[PDB]
Amino acid sequence: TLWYQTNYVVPPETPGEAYIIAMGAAQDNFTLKICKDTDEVTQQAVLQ
Amino acid sequence: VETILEVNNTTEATGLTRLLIPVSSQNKADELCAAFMVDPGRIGPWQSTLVGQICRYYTQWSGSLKVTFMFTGSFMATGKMLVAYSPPGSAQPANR
Amino acid sequence: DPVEDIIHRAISGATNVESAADTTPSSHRLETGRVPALQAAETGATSNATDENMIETRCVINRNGVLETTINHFFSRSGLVGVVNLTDGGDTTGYATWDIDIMGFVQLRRKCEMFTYMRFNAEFTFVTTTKSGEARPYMLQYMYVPPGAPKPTGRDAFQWQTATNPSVFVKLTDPPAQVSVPFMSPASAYQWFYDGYPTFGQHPETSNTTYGLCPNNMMGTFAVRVVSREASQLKLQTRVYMKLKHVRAWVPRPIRSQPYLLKNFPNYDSSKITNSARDRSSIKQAN
Amino acid sequence: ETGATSNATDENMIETRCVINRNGVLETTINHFFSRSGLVGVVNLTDGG
Amino acid sequence: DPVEDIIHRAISGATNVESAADTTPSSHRLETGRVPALQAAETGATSNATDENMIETRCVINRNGVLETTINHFFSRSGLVGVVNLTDGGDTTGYATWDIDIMGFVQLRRKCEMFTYMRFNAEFTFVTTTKSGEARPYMLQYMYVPPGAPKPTGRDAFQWQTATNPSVFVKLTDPPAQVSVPFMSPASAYQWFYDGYPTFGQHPETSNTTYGLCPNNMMGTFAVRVVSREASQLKLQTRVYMKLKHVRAWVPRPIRSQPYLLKNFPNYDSSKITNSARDRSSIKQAN
Amino acid sequence: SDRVAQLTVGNSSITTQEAANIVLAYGEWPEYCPDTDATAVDKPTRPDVSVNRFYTLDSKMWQENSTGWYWKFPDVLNKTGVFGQNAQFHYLYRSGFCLHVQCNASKFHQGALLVAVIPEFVIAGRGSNTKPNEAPHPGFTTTFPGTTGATFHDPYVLDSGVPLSQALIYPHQWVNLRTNNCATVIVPYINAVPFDSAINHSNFGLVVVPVSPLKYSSGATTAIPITITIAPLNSEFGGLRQAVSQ
Amino acid sequence: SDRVAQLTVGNSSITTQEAANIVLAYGEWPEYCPDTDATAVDKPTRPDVSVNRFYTLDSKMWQENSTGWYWKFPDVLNKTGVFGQNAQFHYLYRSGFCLHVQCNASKFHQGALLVAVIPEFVIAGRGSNTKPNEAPHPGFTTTFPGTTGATFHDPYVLDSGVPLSQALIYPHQWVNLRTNNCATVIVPYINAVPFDSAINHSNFGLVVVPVSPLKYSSGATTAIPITITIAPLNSEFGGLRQAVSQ
Ligand SMILES: CCCCCCCCCCCCC/C=C/[C@H](O)[C@H](N)CO
Ligand SMILES: CCCCCCCCCCCCC/C=C/[C@H](O)[C@H](N)CO
Repeated sequence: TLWYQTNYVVPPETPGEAYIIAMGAAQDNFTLKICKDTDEVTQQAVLQ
Repeated sequence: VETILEVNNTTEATGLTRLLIPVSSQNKADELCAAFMVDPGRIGPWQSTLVGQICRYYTQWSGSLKVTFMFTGSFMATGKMLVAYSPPGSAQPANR
Repeated sequence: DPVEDIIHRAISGATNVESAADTTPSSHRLETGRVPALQAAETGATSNATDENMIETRCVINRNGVLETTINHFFSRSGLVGVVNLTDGGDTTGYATWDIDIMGFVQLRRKCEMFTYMRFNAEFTFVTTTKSGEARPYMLQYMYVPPGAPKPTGRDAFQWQTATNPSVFVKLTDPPAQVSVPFMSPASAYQWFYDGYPTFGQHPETSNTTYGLCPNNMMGTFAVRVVSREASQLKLQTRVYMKLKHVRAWVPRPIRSQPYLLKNFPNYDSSKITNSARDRSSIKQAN
Repeated sequence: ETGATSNATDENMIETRCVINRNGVLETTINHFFSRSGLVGVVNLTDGG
Repeated sequence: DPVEDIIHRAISGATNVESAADTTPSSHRLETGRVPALQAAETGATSNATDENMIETRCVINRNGVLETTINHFFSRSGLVGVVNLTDGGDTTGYATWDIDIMGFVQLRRKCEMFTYMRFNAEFTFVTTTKSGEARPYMLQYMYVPPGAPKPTGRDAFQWQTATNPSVFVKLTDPPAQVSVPFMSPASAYQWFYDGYPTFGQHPETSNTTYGLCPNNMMGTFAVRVVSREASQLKLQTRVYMKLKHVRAWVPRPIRSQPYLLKNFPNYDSSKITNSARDRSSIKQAN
Repeated sequence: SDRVAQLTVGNSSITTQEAANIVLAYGEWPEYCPDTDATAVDKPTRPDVSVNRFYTLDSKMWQENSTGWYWKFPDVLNKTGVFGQNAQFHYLYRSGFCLHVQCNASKFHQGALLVAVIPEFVIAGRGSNTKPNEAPHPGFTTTFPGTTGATFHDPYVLDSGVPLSQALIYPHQWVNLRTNNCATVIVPYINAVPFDSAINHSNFGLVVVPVSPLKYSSGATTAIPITITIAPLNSEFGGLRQAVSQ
Repeated sequence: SDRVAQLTVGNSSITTQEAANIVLAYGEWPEYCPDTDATAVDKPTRPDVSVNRFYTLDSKMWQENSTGWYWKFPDVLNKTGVFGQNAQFHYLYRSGFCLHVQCNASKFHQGALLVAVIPEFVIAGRGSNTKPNEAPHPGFTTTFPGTTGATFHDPYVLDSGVPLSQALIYPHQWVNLRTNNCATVIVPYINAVPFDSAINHSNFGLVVVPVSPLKYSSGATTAIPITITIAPLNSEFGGLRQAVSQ
């Protein structure tokens, strides 16, 4: 979760609404196993 | 390698606004900006990451993950945020 | 050094024994306060009274082999863990799916349930035939579907391309198909008894069906079809045998006394309790 | 902004124990990732038509 | 070794300084990025800017003594901690009792309250006289009554036998009586401010009078009579002075700004707040 | 010499006159998790004296017809003591238990109880229904009875469909009224994983089943309570978060 | 280099851009009680990561007329976290605190807060009555306000009848909106006794008093919250018993 610790303060004549971009990755202890076939893509028929 | 992670989904934001999450001056203190579950293989934010797509070719995963937040606001804006990770056993916290 | 209190084995050991134990000659003893016969069963330790102490024995050098009783030769025998029925001609259908559980039925289940924890590899063998027992030169496909992989939705589905999921193509007249499987659990051992719930939250006292289930034992799905574009008209049955090899076992426990009512649950019927024994005529007459 | 990913590790962020990790990294090599066969084409032949 | 994580100073030091600091000759500096004048008061550290850095100074070897400012010479001065009124002739009466508190009134209280913790010995002096100031050859008894000892219930009470309780017999015309007292606290230091309650349990929001009291500061009672079987007719007043010696002090704190309303409590009247300063005419005119 | 004995852990102590030795389950002591076996990377907390100590539960009154009782250990202690509070605030748990059962009786009483520590003890549903959807399942409060414990319906099968005669294959001790008045067993932490959640999972159960029934003569004391004392031993916790009791 | 900084304790971490150094009160670090200074003979428990860590309390909204606030530390944390549970089950307590105060604002805002750690801070009654029996006493909830904190009536005397100008004789730090956005102070355990009860006694208070008031221009952000973060550091507990919260 991402919470406001204090507040978002801005001087006068400056935009009062901003954006945080979020990001993700792994570290050197991250591993995987048991390779399977992914479900993200489907095909209805042969691709001409 | 870090990859763009989508948090804002909803029915709105159209194409590229899904990548951004808003921060703005809050009247009531101690307010929740955003949340999401950190399972990379689960449908959700991590599908947009390239770590989340590569862990869908694999059944199991083990290791530490890192999440990076970059603030695109103006130079003259200030603030402090609290980002917290809660191990399982309950739904998301109600208050910080 | 500034504070002192912050400044701070097992019992037995395993002996390699190739053959059964021998016997050494003993003679009568008459004296006091040496009594191998009297034991205390309350201590929880079994009687250490031996042959040589109780009566007079001769010198016997025993050549009988102990090997056949190791757990690794005890599970070396293959058994039937599941049987899946495939009819390609009936209606649409076209494929068969079998979720992998070796608790499917009895003989092999009753063996594996005398240990709480087992780590091992496996070897699956697929014996396929017609309902009539006859063999015909049709090709079959056996695809393994790990947890989270999308299941086949039909005979023509793209699921069967198998760029990742391992498959076995074998004709029906050929010898059975056989493969080796590693130890795939996310934990360090399989466990046949899990006392607990897979998730947090409320647990109703009406339907508890979540109880007892261990996710670490879910290996996913095994699917089978017959490879053609047009639907063949035949009925087909696939028996699955598995050897169990490179096995390790922990914390043994008692065998099942009662008939198994359910596949995943150790339920029994309390009116029918079998009293494992055979009835007799009084006591003090043996057969 | 620099284009380099975060080099922040576990040991620096919070207190960790001593963990000697035996998990294998082998199965993720590109040479085991493509070792699996797949269907690249299917051709229909009718000799009688 | 089996598990690693179970396997696991100050800042400054005190310098003995017998005399005040000297001054060393300095000259003009013109260069960049060396600025003893600019300080940051936000850091919580006081300005380290010295004389020699700010302007040009001569060589001054300072002989002024620093001794008189030690805390051990600062409390070496005796003060009046209590005064007890004894009338032997009025009605029955016959004795006077004074519970020992050195917060009784101001000057000495205001000194001792600039430290939170003080450990020290004490020396009490008893100046006794008539209401008229005159002295008369009557003998008096000063008995100290430690916490839990039974208090005198009358002039003839057996409490005054003093087989244990230390006493002082002195005639009224003689020089004052003087005794040394050790450090009697059950704790390791006296504390003039205790934030907390002596007991557990409920704490009403109407009358909190239990709040603030530290039991470790309760030294018991000091009693006084005049020794005769028949009641003398006179009025008498006993002033108690105490030197405070072998003193140690910890965690200093600010002085009292406001007049003391109560003996045991740091109460003030919020309408009368004094604004410790003297009023002035605007600013930018100094007297 | 061997009969008499005294334990101690934390600020609690137990003394016994008539005890018969001590059972150490599977010939291993409780230990902290070694670095090689560990997985979770956070630094676990090791409270020691605040957690490890003897806790006494409410007493069971043993009557001539009594059928036996059972408990689940990382259950009974979840709502009691400081051990229970660490268990609700932490996602991960490991520890062994030192266990002590106590039943007094006169030299004129007779009977025997079977005390046994039976890992991964899974109670079962009682009924003849073979259909999985309509089949009975044994409640929540029957599975995790808590401090108050639960009683067997039919102890002969141990509610598990398994013969009680073979229960001696588990770390076990008899308390026989003519021999000893108490039974003691130390259990190292066993599981397929280095740590496991305390509130979800129950490592092992305890079973006190009156094999030979309770018998005495008129005029003797009728009320014969049974009391169990359990010491979480060599405890560890990890995965700190807000309190979840259920 | 000196401006930027990061703390860490337990599983919690704090980062600051604009911070100004760090205050270490009275030039000493928190320590465990040495063998010579100890008195109570029981073995104290040292939970470490479960207790020692940063706890964030609810935020105070600082307004142009704000008069300041205060807290009592072995109070605010008695009902929250695992630290609070050890405090209710144990009769004895010792620890130091690492303290962090946080107030953001723009370069167009101006003002200053005085953060101070003032040991044995004893609030006083407000009234002119000199008679001890009828004299006012400052409530229970004003003395131990708990997590929510309490506000000064007249900060100039600090409610103690003592001048605020001299409050700089206490470990203290300014947070000045033009200079730094946060203040940090580490406090070793101080008291006249090696251990002391957590629920009865409050070792020290914290005082955030707006010396120079809060001022800005129309169009700027009005809401300026103040947040405090406290880490019980190098903790110890003893005298285990049943839970007493009051
Ligand atoms: C081409 C098909 C190959 C199939 C490979 C699958 C092997 C599965 C691993 C061995 C079996 C694991 C043990 C089974 C657990 C239990 O039966 C249930 N999951 C629990 O009721
Ligand atoms: C013959 C009479 C001798 C009297 C000896 C008594 C000496 C008492 C010890 C020194 C005084 C201790 C400090 C006093 C504490 C405070 O005044 C109050 N107890 C707290 O309000």
